[PDB]
Amino acid sequence: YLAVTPDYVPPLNSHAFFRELDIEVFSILHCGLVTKFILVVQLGPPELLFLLEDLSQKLESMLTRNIGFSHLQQRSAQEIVHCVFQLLTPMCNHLENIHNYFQCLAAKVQEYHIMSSCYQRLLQIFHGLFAWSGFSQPENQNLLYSALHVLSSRLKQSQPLEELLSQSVHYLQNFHQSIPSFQCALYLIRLLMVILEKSTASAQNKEKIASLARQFLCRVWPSNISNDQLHALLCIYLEHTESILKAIEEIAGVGVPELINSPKDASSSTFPTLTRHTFVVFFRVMMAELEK
Repeated sequence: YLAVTPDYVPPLNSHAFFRELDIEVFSILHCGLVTKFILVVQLGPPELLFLLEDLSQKLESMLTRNIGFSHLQQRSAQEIVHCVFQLLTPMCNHLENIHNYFQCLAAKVQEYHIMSSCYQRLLQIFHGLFAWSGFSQPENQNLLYSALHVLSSRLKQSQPLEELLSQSVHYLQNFHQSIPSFQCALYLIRLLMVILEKSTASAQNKEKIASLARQFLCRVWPSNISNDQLHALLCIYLEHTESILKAIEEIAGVGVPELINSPKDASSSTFPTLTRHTFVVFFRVMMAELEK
């Protein structure tokens, strides 16, 4: 009905018109996820996307105008972060199920996008929770330790903080092969950055960030990639690589000549994300990073 209705003012930007959902609604995320294909009343992909989209919007409002969030602003930021803390266990189960769903696709279309969108929403919520200004304070370090312990225990279960981050990043980095879209990869790589920022040792942390970032750049993403997202990933790869100068030689001295020899509607063999439409992004990042 909205398509055939150009101009219409709903009686009293969906958040400004729909009734706000309470923070206790997301307690039903404990229900398991059931997918019709490639796998009582149980949670489905379209219903999971609805809950995740609302939860991601709520966190983005405060952790990262007042219409549609009036009941949310009454609660404190710490309490909402505390509320999402108990949601880690159901989201990780949802996250793992989406991981397995995409892995089983190695061997319909409409349900594919919803599943990918759910996978995008979870990483945004995961990134938003850990990338909170409150974790810099010492009072919430116990909560941060508790949140990491949930992530670490997903593989094997008073551990020291260092291995808690090491296990959590390793568990999260295991999701890279199942990433279905460029946006999810950027959220995954940015989620690793904020968690690794807590660790004091950054000698090898930059290498795993840069190695994963290069793998995302060299991956043949099915066709969708925006220049702003590509610009963000290129900055991450260049700022974290071992030799920023040597990396610029590889892209400019190897990738660009390959693009020239390739036909007009093609891409570089070493960097499939580098095409004639994305050269401006690659050129702008390399020049700006070289100047820095």
